[PDB]
Amino acid sequence: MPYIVDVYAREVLDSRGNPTVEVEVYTETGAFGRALVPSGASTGEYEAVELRDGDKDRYLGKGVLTAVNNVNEIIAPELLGFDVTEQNAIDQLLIELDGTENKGKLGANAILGVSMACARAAADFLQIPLYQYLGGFNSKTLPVPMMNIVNGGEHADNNVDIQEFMIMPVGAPNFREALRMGAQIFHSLKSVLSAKGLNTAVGDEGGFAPNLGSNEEALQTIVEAIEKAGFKPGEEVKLAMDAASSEFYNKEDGKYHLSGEGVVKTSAEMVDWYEELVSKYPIISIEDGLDENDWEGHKLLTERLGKKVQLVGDDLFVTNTKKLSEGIKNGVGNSILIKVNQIGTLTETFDAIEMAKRAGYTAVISHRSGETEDSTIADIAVATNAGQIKTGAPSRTDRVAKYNQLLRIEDQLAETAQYHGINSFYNL
Amino acid sequence: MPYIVDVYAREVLDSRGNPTVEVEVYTETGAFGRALVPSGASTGEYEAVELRDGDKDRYLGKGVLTAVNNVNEIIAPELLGFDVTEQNAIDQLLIELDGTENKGKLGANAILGVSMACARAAADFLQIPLYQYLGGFNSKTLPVPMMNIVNGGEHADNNVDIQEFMIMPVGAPNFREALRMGAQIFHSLKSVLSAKGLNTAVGDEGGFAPNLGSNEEALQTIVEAIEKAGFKPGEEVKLAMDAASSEFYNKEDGKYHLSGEGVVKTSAEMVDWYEELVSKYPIISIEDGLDENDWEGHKLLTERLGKKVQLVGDDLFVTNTKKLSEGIKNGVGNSILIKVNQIGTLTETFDAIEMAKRAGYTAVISHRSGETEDSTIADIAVATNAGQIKTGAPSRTDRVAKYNQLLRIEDQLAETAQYHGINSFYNL
Amino acid sequence: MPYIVDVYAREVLDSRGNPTVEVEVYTETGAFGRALVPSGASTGEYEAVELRDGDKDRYLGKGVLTAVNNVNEIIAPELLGFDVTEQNAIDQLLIELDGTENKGKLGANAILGVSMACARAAADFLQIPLYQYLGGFNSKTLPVPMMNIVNGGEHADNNVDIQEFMIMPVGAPNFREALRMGAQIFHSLKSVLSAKGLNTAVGDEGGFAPNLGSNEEALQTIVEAIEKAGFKPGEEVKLAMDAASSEFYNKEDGKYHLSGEGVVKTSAEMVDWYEELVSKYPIISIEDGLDENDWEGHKLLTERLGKKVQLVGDDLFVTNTKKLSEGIKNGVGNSILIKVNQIGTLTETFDAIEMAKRAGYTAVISHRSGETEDSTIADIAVATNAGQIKTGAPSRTDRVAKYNQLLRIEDQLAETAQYHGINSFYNL
Amino acid sequence: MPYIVDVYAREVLDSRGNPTVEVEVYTETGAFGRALVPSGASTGEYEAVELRDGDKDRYLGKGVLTAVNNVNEIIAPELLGFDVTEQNAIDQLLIELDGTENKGKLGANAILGVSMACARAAADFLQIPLYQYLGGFNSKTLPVPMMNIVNGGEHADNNVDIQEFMIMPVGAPNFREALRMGAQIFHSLKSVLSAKGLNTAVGDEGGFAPNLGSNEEALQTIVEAIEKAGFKPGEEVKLAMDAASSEFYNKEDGKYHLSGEGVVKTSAEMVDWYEELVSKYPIISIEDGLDENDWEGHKLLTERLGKKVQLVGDDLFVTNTKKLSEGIKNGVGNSILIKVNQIGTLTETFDAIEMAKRAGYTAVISHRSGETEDSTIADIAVATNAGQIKTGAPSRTDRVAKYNQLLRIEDQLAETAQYHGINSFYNL
Repeated sequence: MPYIVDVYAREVLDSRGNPTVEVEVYTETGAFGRALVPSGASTGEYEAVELRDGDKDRYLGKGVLTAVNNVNEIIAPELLGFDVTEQNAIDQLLIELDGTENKGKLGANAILGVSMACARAAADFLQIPLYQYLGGFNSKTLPVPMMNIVNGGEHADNNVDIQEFMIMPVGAPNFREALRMGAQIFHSLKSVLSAKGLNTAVGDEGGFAPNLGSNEEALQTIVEAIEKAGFKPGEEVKLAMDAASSEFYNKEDGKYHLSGEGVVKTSAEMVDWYEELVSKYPIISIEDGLDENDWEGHKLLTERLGKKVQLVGDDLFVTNTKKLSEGIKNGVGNSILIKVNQIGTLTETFDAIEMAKRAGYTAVISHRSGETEDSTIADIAVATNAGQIKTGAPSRTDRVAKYNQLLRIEDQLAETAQYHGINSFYNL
Repeated sequence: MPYIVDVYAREVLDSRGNPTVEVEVYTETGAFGRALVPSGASTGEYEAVELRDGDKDRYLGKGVLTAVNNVNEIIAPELLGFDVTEQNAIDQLLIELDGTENKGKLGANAILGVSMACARAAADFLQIPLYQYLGGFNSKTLPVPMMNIVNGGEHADNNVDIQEFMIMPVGAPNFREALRMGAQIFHSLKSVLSAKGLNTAVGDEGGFAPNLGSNEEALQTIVEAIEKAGFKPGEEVKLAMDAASSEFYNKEDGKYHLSGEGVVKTSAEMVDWYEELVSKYPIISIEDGLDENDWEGHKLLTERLGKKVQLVGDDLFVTNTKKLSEGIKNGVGNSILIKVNQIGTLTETFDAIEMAKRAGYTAVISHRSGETEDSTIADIAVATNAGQIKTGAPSRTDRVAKYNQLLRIEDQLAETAQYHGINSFYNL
Repeated sequence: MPYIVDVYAREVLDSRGNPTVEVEVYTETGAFGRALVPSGASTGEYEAVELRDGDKDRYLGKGVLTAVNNVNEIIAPELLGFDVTEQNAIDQLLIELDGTENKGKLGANAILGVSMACARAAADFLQIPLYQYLGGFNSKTLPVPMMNIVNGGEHADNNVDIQEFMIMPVGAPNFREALRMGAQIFHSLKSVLSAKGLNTAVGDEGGFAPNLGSNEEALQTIVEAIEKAGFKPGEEVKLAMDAASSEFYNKEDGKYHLSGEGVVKTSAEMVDWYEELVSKYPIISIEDGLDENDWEGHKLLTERLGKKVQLVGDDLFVTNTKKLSEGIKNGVGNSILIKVNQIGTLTETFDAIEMAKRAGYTAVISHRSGETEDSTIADIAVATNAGQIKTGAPSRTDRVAKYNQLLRIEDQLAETAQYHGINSFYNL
Repeated sequence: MPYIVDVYAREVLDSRGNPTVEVEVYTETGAFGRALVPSGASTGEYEAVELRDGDKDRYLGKGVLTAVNNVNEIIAPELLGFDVTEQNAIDQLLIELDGTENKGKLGANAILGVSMACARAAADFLQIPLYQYLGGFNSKTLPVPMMNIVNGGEHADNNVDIQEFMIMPVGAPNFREALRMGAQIFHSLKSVLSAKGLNTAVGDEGGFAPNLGSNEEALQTIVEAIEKAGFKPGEEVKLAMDAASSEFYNKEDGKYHLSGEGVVKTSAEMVDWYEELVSKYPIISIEDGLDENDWEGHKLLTERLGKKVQLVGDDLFVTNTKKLSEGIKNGVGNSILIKVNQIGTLTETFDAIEMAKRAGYTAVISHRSGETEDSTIADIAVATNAGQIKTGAPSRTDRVAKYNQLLRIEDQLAETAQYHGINSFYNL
């Protein structure tokens, strides 16, 4: 009944028209889970690697037939007859089967697919909500969403260096209202851009990449969008940024080259820069403010800004517990971006989140550029009472599907639902 | 056990960040269906009316709280105890409850949500695939995808008059390859646009709206994109257009005013235009080539081109059987765009498709601008062996969720799955 | 089936021959949970109040007939029909029914009994282990046991001021060996005491209260016992103390009066004392080292020792989140003793543990003086991966019933079971 | 469904911090029984022997790994597929498997573990109370408890020769009230001892071992405790003693050396002594009043005291039917102490009890020094309508767990429950 009778993969498509892995797990009694894997990286020295076929004459090298094959022909035979609820034991088996640090034999994408599909089949088998299967009875807290809204750096063709600007509706009483606020501000910003005669088409995360003149103009416009939606910047809505500073960091001279602003800064000057930005604009969180190897720099930024501003490691930590414990230990950051497919199992994902919490770090549950109709991360956010989530603009179903799943979960929790707004930032 | 114990609506969000209706249905035994409604029009003198709240201070007047209440407080009580497999009866009861021609009392969004939730719950109760529940044992033919790739007219800010340009992979052996072909052509097109220094952010349907100089610069660029993707334009890939000619049609003088083409043409000239467009480019299909009321021109259009070119009525028929029949009787068009939420029930949807078939017309199952993670239309297309579907670029999950469902359907069908390619056009 | 058909209380007896509450819960389908409540305090201005009958002629005023009636005649009728897996909702309903801050109307004993019986019935309904029902899939870490071994202060009639001395087997590879180490050290200690011609009858918690001459004669004797048991003091076994310093704290003069030590010290000197005690003996943890209101001294204590020594608040926080948070904000302590019956519901218990974790504080799951055959706290400790537990000497089934449950839990966990030893102290 | 699919043992801990056997039995349909074995003897010429590992470097030689191994690797394979309800057939198989008189190959502790776990699984499988599975429909009589209260001889360090003094609340209307009486007298005695400045810590059975001056002082103090609890010595509460006279018997000179009283007595003088004690104090029962081999002596004691006082053989009979039939036949004693683990199967235990009854002897169901959270003996007492039970002071859960189980059983029997007080002594 809980025993697995079938594990099955197929190739499907992600939100950007690229192949990805989908996995189905069935028990003897017909309990069913289906999971789809978001896009990752096939290389990267500290993260689980996704396996791609590399056949240039098929999906531009991005096929995942090998990965699908791995699930059907290597992983499946080992799982037949396993108790679908032994999540930890399943994850250890997957890790062992592969036998490498970065899951590069079977593929991070094969492994996560199975890891998630079993969890979903288990929750279906026990007939309980996924967030509750994952988290136990006390999973009840809806996250504050970091909603992508304006794009820069490598994600645009404009004069903005910051890669992303986001809004966080911290002043909402519940998640349902949080979402309406995000959505209204999004439609407000669209009208503001359209008035300036700027492009309002969208990128991967459902946000805009208009041709703004500078970082601060981007910030000013967003604040304007908020006011015109009828909300208060600061009190009701904070900003969040992903600087992706590795992208303008020069490894050669150890400095930051802001083409947008037309200046070159040291790590120390970057910290002065952020401090100024934060005093002018209601920014509550800054992601990858300094290069991924600028350990000395991150230490200074955290010392300077760590108690009034969330400091999120993305490329810094790469969802890697060795990196995380190094930051914790060296007073680096106070928050980690959690990408399930960058670590490769639900078990390892939950251990990572636990380590973050215990150090007083927030764990922000994250989308990837290539997403799918899967909403598992919404359930993960609630299972761990994480408090924050980053899954994009309130546009494109690859993003909005998560938001919808959070509405479902909040509705289902009814009067037990919580939403902590500004107080979700326990790191502050 | 097949009897309905609960019908439940909630407000969720579509792929454009606008609210829409989600409906859930349960039987006594726990059979379950969930449906989401795509974005229809609140007016339009001939199409079923979507009910919007119109509250200026909530979602910019686009809330669906009234429709959601209608489901929960009016429809639900009338459905408890109903055998969930009585789709026809259920649809009749919904229509009768509303009491109006255009479904404006309860809302077409409320009604369709219930109509689809019931069918999805029924397939679940019987434990058969939805396409099979909908169409019986012989549901087996995958649709040729009409994939949006470039936008103009009201859908863009360029010098292009045609509203949308689509590719149709008529030369693929199965849907899976059809889909790969579309994806590879889409990435090729993007590479090309990027080369010309044009914008590659996407619109509502997942396609590009670059600043192209002309209707034919658009067509030429798509041909080039196809060619560079490694496929034969004409033989393996055809083009389809949605002229949306209503937009540039001048009421006062009954002539057509193309800002982009920089001329003005009579109806007879439009046909001359299409004719020449068809002679220069591998265009297999044209949608709304003339005004949604210029019936006489449509009749000339069909006379001139109906034998070798598919002529689709979207705004012309409005998924309305009474309008379709007048089309059929007057020799107008050879194809109809089928929008479930434009009519309001699965029953009426299926009756329009049947009508179309008996007249030698193709029925193209269509998305809306605002979509969801819902993938019912993919099942509807296979259920009816329609042979064609229009659900977007292969980018954005609101579109790709439908393609993925078709992959699952094809995969389940196995050796019995069909794909007719160019032979899908039995109207030609 | 998950719906509750019966909630039933009876009066039973605790390990000290005092009445307490037993609650049973059944679902329609026969899912069953039974819980027994440990001994709390009838007053205490900040802790949930246990309801005692106070009848002079029945059990010396310690009957719980009123609480039992409250369960059977007030709570039960409100719970029939409730989905037994709605722990949060159930806990909320209990709290609301009582209507008071300190649970003094229905009784914390009545409320907790129902709260735990429901969770135990729920795990039974779903047929999953209780720790898993409580904590979700990732519940897997066995606690390092803090085992009572020698008593003083109000808990003895000797010249010892410290209320209790405990051993912690930090050097064991798993819980089973941890437990063996504690047992062997306990028999060794007994052999030693017996050699000195001292008494070896046990107290409420299963430990010895021999007539020792001094705080340090106690510590030295434990070290000797460890040494003679074949283990390394410091490396493999640490010591923990419950100072219960409130007891010898002189209100009138705000100084501390140690009858046994034969001196009187200021707060600054207490810290000096602990500091020196820590320098001479392998003490890893101190509980209630200063008065339950001498917040300022606690703050000095934490300043002086918090970095390398665990500082537990028992009477200081009273398992009260509002008190814990003031501790956290004021840099007071790095650990909290968690007593389920001091707060009154599993929901509130779990929220206090979560709060503690996010601040880098350890949460020690604790017994009461009066225990039962009930072993829920062992499941709670694993459910939360707390890393530590305080449930007594390895003698007396009221204590050993919890150790045995941990052995069963470890055994069930198999290869996925963890034990972190000295690394359990993430607060250090 | 009733067939055994799994028999499983593990090492757990008893109430004194010593290893013991725990056994779990599962049927094909999930019926479940868990039994824990109380401490026994690994040697003794007429009793089943418990198997201990004797590894001096592990639990001081008291491990039971061999015994656990015997269950898992030798006993389990033979029981798979057995009808769990064939108690007699299971017990015969266990006895045969071992093949020795005293169960010393497999261990008395392995065998009893299985024997009891099957019975519990069988009662669970049939969904009936254990006492009812064991005893049939007419099991309804709650026993009078012999509650340990004051300790002497080898169980103390005082001037008392008698090993134990107990109270029996014969005047209570039911068991629930019996227990409250015991408990109040226990708390009363504690205050009395505390007033004399005597130690009130507890030993193995939960009773006190204060430094009293003589046997008769012990008796006088207990009578005082009773009066001060507000009950009548004699009418409402009788005393019971376990002399354990083998402990002061000198095999060499055939006499009894009462160091406490500072006198030496012949068997005949011991009988005069008891007679005097009984005429001064409301003693109703005397256990092992003479040495285990003093057959001639026991005959005289029984002749003298057998019709007004219960005379219990413990070491005399050692739960051995050959010893019992020898006593019955030679007019020795009128009562036998029944220890399940000293005989080794439920079948043999019930046959022993039957033989006692048929001879007009009472069978007193007994605890051991090392106990556990197991309460099977409470159910045995009720299954056989034994009328008396000896499981310790109303303190320590190792004892109180039995008392609690008796409350549960009495509550469940409701109006069919009986309690015979003084009339339980059918031997008198």
